Amino acid sequence: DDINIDIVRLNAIDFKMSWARGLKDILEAFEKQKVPKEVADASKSNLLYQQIFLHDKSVIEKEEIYDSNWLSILSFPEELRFHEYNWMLPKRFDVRELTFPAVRYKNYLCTFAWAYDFTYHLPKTETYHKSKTIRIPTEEILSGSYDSNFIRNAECKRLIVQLLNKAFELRMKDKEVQEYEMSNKTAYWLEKGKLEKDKFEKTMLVGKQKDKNWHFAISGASKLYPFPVLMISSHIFFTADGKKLIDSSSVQHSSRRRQGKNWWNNTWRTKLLAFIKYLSDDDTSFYLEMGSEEKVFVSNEPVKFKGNVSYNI
Amino acid sequence: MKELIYIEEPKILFAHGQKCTDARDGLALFGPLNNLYGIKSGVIGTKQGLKIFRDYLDHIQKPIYNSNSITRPMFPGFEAVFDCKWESTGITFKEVTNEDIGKFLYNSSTHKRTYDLVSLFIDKIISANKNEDENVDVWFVIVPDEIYKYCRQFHDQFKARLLKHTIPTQIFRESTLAWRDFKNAFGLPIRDFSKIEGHLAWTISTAAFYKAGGKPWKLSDVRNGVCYLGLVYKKVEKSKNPRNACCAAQMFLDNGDGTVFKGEVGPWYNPKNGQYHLEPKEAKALLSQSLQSYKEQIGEYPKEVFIHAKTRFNHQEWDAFLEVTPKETNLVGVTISKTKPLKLYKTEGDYTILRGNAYVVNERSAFLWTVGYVPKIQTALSMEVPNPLFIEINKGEADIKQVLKDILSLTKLNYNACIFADGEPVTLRFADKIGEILTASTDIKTPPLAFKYY
Amino acid sequence: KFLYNSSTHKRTYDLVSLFIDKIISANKNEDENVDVWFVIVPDEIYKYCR
DNA sequence: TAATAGATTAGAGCCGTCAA
RNA sequence: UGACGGCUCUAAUCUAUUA
Repeated sequence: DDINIDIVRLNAIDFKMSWARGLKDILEAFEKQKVPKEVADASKSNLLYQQIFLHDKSVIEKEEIYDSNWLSILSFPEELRFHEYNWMLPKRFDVRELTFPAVRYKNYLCTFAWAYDFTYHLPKTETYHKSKTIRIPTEEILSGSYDSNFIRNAECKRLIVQLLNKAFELRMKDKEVQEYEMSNKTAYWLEKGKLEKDKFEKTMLVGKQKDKNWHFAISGASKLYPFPVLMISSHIFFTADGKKLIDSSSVQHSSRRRQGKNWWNNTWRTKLLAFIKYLSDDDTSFYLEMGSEEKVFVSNEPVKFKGNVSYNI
Repeated sequence: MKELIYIEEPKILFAHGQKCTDARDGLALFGPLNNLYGIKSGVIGTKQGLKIFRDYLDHIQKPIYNSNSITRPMFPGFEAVFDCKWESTGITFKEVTNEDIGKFLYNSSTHKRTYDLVSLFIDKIISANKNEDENVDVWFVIVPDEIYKYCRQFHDQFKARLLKHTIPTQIFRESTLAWRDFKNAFGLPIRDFSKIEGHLAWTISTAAFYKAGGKPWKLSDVRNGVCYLGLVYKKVEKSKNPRNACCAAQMFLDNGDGTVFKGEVGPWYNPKNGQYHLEPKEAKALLSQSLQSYKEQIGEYPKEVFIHAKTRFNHQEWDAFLEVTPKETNLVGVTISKTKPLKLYKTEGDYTILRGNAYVVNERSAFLWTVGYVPKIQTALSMEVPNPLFIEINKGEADIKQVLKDILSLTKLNYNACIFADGEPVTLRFADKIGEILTASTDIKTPPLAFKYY
Repeated sequence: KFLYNSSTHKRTYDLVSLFIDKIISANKNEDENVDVWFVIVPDEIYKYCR
């Protein structure tokens, strides 16, 4: 009501909120009215025009779901057992060599398996009793409803992580994979041969660059945060011939950096999906061993993520 | 099937009330917040170093263009952007003979040669600052490619020994400004900047303008009455033990008017190895120092304090914090991590997940994508798939959405560089740099406590 | 708080302390680049500080 | 005062940043 | 000290248990 009456009915260009937006409006009006303009320099005064559009935003607002490296844990065995090997378990005896995974405790053995599942390793345990072994259900300890002075729930979760990691390490031994010992984790990668010299549902898993061969590798680790999952990390390893590795950290690091120079999101995602689909035991999952009749089944599809704001090319 | 929430990109405030999102675009469109008149360059080093500095300075007078100006905006020129005269006519040159570097380089020990080189350089700078009448705003130390290579500690000790004189210093390498000439034995530039020359000019000009007393930009959207902190723990190696925890902090209120960002500094020490935690008395001292710094500047204690860290707090230091914290001041201890290996892949192909996606796990934990695809520059800030930051409210009560918004706001104040955004809140980064400088020489009483001196 | 004491050395020391401490704090931990500092002393300080 | 594992940390070194 | 990102490797600490 204070603008002079001689310009109220004229359209006005907004500059209060921004001057770049107002400048874009001015440019649009000038272009639509064909105002003369010249002197296009070799230094590309069109770049300044490009930059004075303020710039765009994420107004597209697609869905564009995303995948992950997380495998959701499903169908957990109902309980885990502590076997009171008071004097039955010999001292100075490690637990790794057990074909069937377990963790040593104060005097017991912590495992998902039944008592006589280690008959070959400890034949003396033939006369072991049932009242000794104590069983803790799994579906309620995860929710945090369990609390005892004999054991702490967090320690039980850590023990479950240890069991899951032991099972994951064991399951690659017979799966025809090659293991490499990194700083603190073991990476499992497929070799030459079994594919059509490279493929899995049309994904080059092992390739060759200028001089030697590069191999895609997966490392895994079980967790319960935010929810029981298996996390996967990707790696690129290098072999001179294909059957022999290079025992040098600097050369491997340089080759890995050079190879990842050209890979993009689609390459990483497809290679991860192909490698993880390779380890499938059935059509839509793969199982890990914790009991003679109790299995831990793991989904073979990553936990997908959904958004509502995205972009385009 | 999990869901991702989105948080709006914060805006930084440029000259005459103009906001934007990119620092380079905002500077090239509106210019710095403050107005200097010129930069008086002091140069210390060899004659060829002076020639390289002179020719680079005359090189960045004229506009520089990138291979793709959309990803890397062009540099219009120093007087075009910063409206300050940073010209070669203001150079005050102190000559360091190549022979002196010859004596101080070709010895056998490493600590002694580093100490000798630092002694030479800071001694010339100290004499020129003390007993000369010419004024120098920023001292540029152009070192050859035989000190930063054969004596790399030199930079940290050099910056630590100048703290008693408050000398803003910018170290440069001869290959940095003479990348065209500094080829290898093959005849190829090891530091090819042909397509990103404008980026280097942007970075150097912004750093020099900031060290010369200028404020280039500031964030616009941050509430008042809240003071942010960042604590970082460093290992000291020159002591008797292999390592003793040394905590150094950076501090950031909003202002009375705009962007107070100094750094609550003065290192605190825990002798126990590996215990990246504060004893109750040291936590009391640090919290009292920060609170008094706020009180003297605004007059009332802040109502919210958002302490950040890369480590988890224990209960002892937290209860000490509450003991020294007033009843009217909220206290929220946040923890920021990177080691969690979460990765979101784009199902549609080439480009990666957009930057700003948040996976709010629960009330007290979320994932944030501070690095990713930015629609304005149309490029992803990483090469491989970016890894998010796992932000979890370790202690106290505060909205997770607000925490994520503040963490994305505090990733734009990287005056050391001219990029779109950082991948970690800049408070922690600057606390890290301050601690790294301070734990290089163990004699500094009441450190200067301003970022231009580090 | 300083000028109205008894001893002349004490009041002068406290006044110089206030001024130089403010100047040194501004020099050490402020991002400005001040070239020359200008100390405007009222005609009640230098009158009784000698 | 040595063995495991998980979980949490820091520090040093090295390569890419372009268009092919 | 132009500046970031990404990996690799090296170490220590805290929880629990056992020698």
